[PDB]
Amino acid sequence: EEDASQLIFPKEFETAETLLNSEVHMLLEHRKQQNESAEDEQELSEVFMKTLNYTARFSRFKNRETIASVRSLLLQKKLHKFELACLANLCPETAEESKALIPSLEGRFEDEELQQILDDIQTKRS
Amino acid sequence: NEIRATDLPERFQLRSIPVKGAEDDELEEEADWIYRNAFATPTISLSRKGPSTIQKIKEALGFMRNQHFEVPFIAFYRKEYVEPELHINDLWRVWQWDEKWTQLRIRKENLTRLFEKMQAYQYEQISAIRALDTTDMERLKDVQSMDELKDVYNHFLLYYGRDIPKKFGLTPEQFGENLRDSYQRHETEQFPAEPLELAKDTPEAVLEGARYMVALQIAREPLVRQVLRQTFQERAKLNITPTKKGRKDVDEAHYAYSFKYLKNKPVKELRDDQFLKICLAEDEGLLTTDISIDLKGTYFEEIKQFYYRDEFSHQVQEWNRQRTMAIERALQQFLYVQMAKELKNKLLAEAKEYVIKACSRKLYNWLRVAPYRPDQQQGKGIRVLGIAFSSARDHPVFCALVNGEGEVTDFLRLPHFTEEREKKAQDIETLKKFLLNKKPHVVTVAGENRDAQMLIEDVKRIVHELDQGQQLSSIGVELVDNELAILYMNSKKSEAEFRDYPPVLRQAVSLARRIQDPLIEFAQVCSEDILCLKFHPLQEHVVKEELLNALYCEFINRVNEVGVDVNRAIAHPYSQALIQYVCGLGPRKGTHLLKILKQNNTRLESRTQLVTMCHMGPKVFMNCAGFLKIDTEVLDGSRVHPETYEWARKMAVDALEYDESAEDANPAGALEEILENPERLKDLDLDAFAEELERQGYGDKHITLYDIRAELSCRYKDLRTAYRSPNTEEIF
Amino acid sequence: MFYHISLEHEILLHPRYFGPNLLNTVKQKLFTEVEGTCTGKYGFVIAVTTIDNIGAGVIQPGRGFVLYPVKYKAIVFRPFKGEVVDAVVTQVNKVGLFTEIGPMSCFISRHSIPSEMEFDPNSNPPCYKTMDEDIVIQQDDEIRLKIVGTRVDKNDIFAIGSLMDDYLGLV
RNA sequence: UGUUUUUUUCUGUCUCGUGCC
Repeated sequence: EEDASQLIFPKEFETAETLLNSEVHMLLEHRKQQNESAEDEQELSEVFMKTLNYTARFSRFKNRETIASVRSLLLQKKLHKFELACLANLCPETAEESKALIPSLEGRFEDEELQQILDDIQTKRS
Repeated sequence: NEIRATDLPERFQLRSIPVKGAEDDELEEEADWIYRNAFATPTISLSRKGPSTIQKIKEALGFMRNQHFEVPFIAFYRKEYVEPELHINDLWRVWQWDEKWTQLRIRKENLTRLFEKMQAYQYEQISAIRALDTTDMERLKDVQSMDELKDVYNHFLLYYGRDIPKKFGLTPEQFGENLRDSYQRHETEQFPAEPLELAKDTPEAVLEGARYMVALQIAREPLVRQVLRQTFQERAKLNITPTKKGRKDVDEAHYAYSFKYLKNKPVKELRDDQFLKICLAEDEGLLTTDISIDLKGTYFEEIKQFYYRDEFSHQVQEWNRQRTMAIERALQQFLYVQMAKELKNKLLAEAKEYVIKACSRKLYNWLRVAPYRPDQQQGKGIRVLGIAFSSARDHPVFCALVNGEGEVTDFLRLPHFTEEREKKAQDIETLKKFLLNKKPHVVTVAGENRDAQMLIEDVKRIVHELDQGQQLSSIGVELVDNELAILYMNSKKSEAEFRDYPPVLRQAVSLARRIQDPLIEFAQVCSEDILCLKFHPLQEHVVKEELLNALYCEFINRVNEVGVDVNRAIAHPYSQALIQYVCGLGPRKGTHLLKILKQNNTRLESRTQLVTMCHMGPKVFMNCAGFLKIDTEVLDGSRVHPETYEWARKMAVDALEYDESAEDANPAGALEEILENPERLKDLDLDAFAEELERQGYGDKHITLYDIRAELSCRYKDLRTAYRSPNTEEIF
Repeated sequence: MFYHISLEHEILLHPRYFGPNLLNTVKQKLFTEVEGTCTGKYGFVIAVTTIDNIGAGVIQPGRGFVLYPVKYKAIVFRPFKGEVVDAVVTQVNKVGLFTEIGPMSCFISRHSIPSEMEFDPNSNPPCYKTMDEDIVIQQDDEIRLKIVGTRVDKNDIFAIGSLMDDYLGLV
């Protein structure tokens, strides 16, 4: 029954806080910077390294202010939290591609209304 | 059915997998590809010269495509068309070169088709920085440039777009030409405009908009790849230097840890020296590796002047700055990284080649069949007394007395040993009783440490002093290293021959077999079995597929040179399953022939048994004519095939000066007299034989004349080495 | 998908750890206990960002061990069905494709892949192309996919991908 | 130029009577 396409999740996960690829990337980078210092400490595990090299290959923007602006210009809408991560991470070109990938956008908003948002997201990319 | 009842042999089909045969026009292309890709970095096949080597490779490829020839079948049967004994890796190298040429041709054809389709799509779209379909022809023509061709194709796809519905600085071609020639023939955009004006005509308000496009164009340009290719791969003084943690973790075990400050290792040390490449790969795996040419700091400076404007007064200065920025962006995108990746790939290839060469050398050294038969040739062979003891410390040591016909006659144990702290007679008495129990022909003792060597020496001394070798003579117990017999004792053959026997008996049997017929043991093993023996530590770093292929080729060549006994693999299990590494007779074909022989009960009547009994096809018989041998026609158990049977008979008659009347069996003076010993060699002239072959036969017999004479004079010639007695260092 | 939620956990601290570094020791124990693990309720956990508070240690009767019900603010990665992400191809095989969704590895079969993407076993690098050879997909490429299934192999998530929806490849 | 050993908590039934603080 758990299918994110139809906007359904358990009760505990419904009250979660979404994270973007750049956000998690900078969080892990800062954690690494803090951990590497303060000698006599247990070093990072393979999980941290794989997650780092996995999120580093999808960092659409390095500036934190870019993350702040792209979340601010998005939260003003009426979309759910789930629509804040996938759409901000994939960065599709045209509204048709976004509507095809995410079935929730089908009929939820107009075409130009989503195309303008996608163009803004593309421009915000570094 | 297709492997055993196929028109072409199994080896020929397996060799030309990517290229199903060679056409008349494609033979020249394959030969050119093989010659070009025969020895680029190291010197290989420079023997055969350049043009002569290319011609020989082309002839071998043509023979393989037409007559379904194979590696040994073309190296021996086509000694004239290919290098006449230029090197051992003649047929295999030719097959690899032909396969590479065919693959390159197929890739070039696919690239040309893709380029034509893209050009047609572009013409249809824009015909109703442009997009022209002119590079498709270049990509299709670039058959030799595989990596460069792929890079150019990828760059073209990323530049034109790759979409399939159903003025910023210098041009890319001019920049590439100026970089390749070393002189900047074309400068940047010599216009009054600067990045301020160019960053407003996209919607970014940043001066780095055109830099990204310039970098993408430079990186995705085949000319750039060609110019950078070979510049650092040809020479790269890789400085090996351990890091902070690698110095202690390596402990001077790898290439990047043996020399604390031993840097400046050129490509010769990594390519030619496979050990260095293996060490660098191992060190670069976990801890770290020191692989840096350190030669760019000066190779990247010369490119900086090229593609940039010379004047500086706003327009000229702005153009020069923009060109410098674009060059830097392109270099950072695919300039240093591409060169480093190419150098790493070249180093890995060199390490793999070195590992494969070491494995092939080890296989050639250890595969030569050099048994120790009676008199170093009563009864056929000698009775090898395989003595494979466990400890020699009051424990039962296996001691089997196998016969010389690929079978074990008997065995026994010797629990008494010098067990007892002070007992110098029990071991001697046990050895005397064991020697008197049977009548072996030779002693094959093993060794593990000083105690084992002392026990072997004591046993040999007791046998020689009391004449325990045959009961009526002293027999020298030949030392045998416990290397092949230990592995063969616990193999499938050892288990099948004896199931309810201790491991000592199996080890003794394996040791006895290894010192009687190494070829039989090598052919009767899985090749798994060959992979058990390590050829060198550097082979592990390189791909094991190349080593396995080299070992298989060496085994096939050895089998073809020594031949196969048809009757030996009919009833004797020890000398069975030896039709897997024959020239043109593959494993499936050999298994089918063995099954047919076991069912129908057909014996090795002559060379045409598989052509007359309907067991093997004409191509199979022709390709495997020089490898199948029988016990008894006269020229069946030799390299003389049916085609050269008449020529061999005529040559033997002329040398023996006997009558000529349809000599196949009936005249024996020319056949039996010449087989017994050399009757007359001056009677048979090389020029006369060659002229006869050319006029009637459709082939020159200048190179095959010697082989035919040897086959007529000596049948079933063995290509294995002689018996190698253990030495001091070798014994240890 | 990565998320930031508030979790709770308790750890017994042996009395030998009492002293001026009690809180530091509790934090150190927390770090090396709930990092990298996985559970079927909240999913795979990456690491811990910060800790909310340290509860009151209730010393157990007759045992020196004391438990601290700490509530930490850590991140978690619990992919669901239907989500679309961007991963990287790790290996190409005739049996199927292998990718790496961060701490999880999915797998797509040839059946999911359209018939246009054929095999290239002749070429040294295993790759899939079309008849015209325009589009090329190989390893180390940011290729998208769809999570059509989930699985947890005893705290080891292993989902399954798919390649039927359009616009799934090179961006 | 040598020196012989390694296996271990078992476990018993339901009933009646007598004596003691």
